[PDB]
Amino acid sequence: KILHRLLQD
Amino acid sequence: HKILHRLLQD
Amino acid sequence: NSLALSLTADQMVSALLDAEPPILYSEYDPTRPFSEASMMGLLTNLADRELVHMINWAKRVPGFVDLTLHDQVHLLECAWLEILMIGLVWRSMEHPGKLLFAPNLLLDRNQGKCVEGMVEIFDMLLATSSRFRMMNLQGEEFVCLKSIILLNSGVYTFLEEKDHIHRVLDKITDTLIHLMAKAGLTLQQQHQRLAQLLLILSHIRHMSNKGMEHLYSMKCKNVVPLSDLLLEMLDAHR
Amino acid sequence: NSLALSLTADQMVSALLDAEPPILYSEYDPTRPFSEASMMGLLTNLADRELVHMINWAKRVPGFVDLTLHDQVHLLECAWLEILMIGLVWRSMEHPGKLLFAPNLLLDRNQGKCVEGMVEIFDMLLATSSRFRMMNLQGEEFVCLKSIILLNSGVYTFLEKDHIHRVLDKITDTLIHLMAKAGLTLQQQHQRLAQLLLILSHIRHMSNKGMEHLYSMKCKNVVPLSDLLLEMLDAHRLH
Ligand SMILES: CC/C=C\c1cc2c(cc1O)CC[C@@H]1[C@@H]2CC[C@]2(C)[C@@H](O)CC[C@@H]12
Ligand SMILES: CC/C=C\c1cc2c(cc1O)CC[C@@H]1[C@@H]2CC[C@]2(C)[C@@H](O)CC[C@@H]12
Repeated sequence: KILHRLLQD
Repeated sequence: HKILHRLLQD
Repeated sequence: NSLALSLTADQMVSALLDAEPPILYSEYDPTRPFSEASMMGLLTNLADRELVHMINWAKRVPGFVDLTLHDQVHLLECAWLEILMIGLVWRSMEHPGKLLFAPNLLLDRNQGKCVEGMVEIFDMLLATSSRFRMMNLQGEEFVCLKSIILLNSGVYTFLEEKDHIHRVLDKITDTLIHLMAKAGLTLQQQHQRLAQLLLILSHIRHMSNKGMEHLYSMKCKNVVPLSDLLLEMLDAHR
Repeated sequence: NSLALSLTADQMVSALLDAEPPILYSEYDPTRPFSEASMMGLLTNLADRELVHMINWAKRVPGFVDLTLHDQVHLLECAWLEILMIGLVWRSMEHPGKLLFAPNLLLDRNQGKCVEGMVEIFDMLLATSSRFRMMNLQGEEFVCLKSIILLNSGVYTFLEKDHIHRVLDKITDTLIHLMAKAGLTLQQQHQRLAQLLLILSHIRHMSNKGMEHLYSMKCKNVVPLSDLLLEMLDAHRLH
């Protein structure tokens, strides 16, 4: 999940 | 000639 | 001109409560278990019957008969499934976990899996129903919300009678807050509660958009025959 | 606890004003004719880049970072197109008849006819822009509505987060505070609050139509969508 990753970056 | 149309007239 | 712009807050409520449609019955036969086509036939048979009562209810919504017949048609085409759903949700408020389609058709979350694609919509309806119950939605507020959906849902997809519609929408806002002042709410709680009720209409609109797509899938796959009124009602959304 | 619940109205506005994402440019090349595919490509290219700024902005929305990651995902997955759309309409307010997707991408409705099924959504977007213009929507009210959309659109599909409702209630307080300060009477205040909140229902409508249209472009292979966009589309279910 890209979103999940972008949200913790 | 919609049914809705008629029902609203009625 | 009009007379709807000069009703008092108490007479607005009174008019709206008096305009309420009756609660209709299913012709469900509780001896015959369900299929995807039987329940669905049952649901759209009731919907069709509810629709003819809704049209006579709208005509009783103060300010409505002031609109052009063309404008009344467009507003009901836009709003019908929303109005059906807010009704269902309100009926089902005190039956946690169940949708009360009719006094004799009370369906469990799990029975929605009888129809394909139906359960995700059931869930949204049930969650809305839970929201209502949590807020302790009152009957007087309900009738306001329902009128607001009628007038609001198609207003922007139209002689600036948008302005007349907006004027009466303003009267129903006043009515809503009058009911809240009357219930002893502080100013801050009135304005917070009004916002809560109105943000749910966003979710009701979401559910109608999804329901229309489902209804359309069942139309194409000819799983159930839909009445002429339903067909035309469904055709307006594409 | 939450540093959102004790913010004042003025600190709420200020926080949300500074969180605003920048205006991005289109990679529009005005030396080739628009096709259905080329315009959809321009549109989804820009959307994908705005998405990244939106994710950054959401975390600056008071209360949003209190939530779990799974809740944050659900919320953005639910509201993203609505948020793109409300920003566009706001950008387009003082361009009557036009949609300012980017400063180098200002489109009228006839240019929307390039993509099939598009012009209908363009018309709804333009009528919303017009509505914002007749209401004289202010920047401060806009940042509050945009945040309400983020918190509210996915909240009922949490299948009770009263923390979400706490914050939504504080934004309600904030909007009324801005209306009080703007000199609106008490009844004008609640009247306007309703008018603004009722428009969020039309934005939901536009978002659902646009999601069905985007799915349709994907299913007909008119345009390659980024994996992020593909994922955002997937969170919704269509046919
Ligand atoms: C049996 C209840 C009576 C009216 C009624 C019916 C409905 C609803 C409310 C009613 O009062 C709301 C849900 C409706 C459903 C009709 C069939 C739909 C549109 C499905 O294709 C998708 C969503 C279904
Ligand atoms: C292009 C400007 C940047 C972002 C942006 C994009 C859009 C919009 C707003 C943006 O800021 C609003 C409409 C969106 C459109 C993206 C493509 C969609 C989803 C079509 O398939 C149907 C509706 C289109």
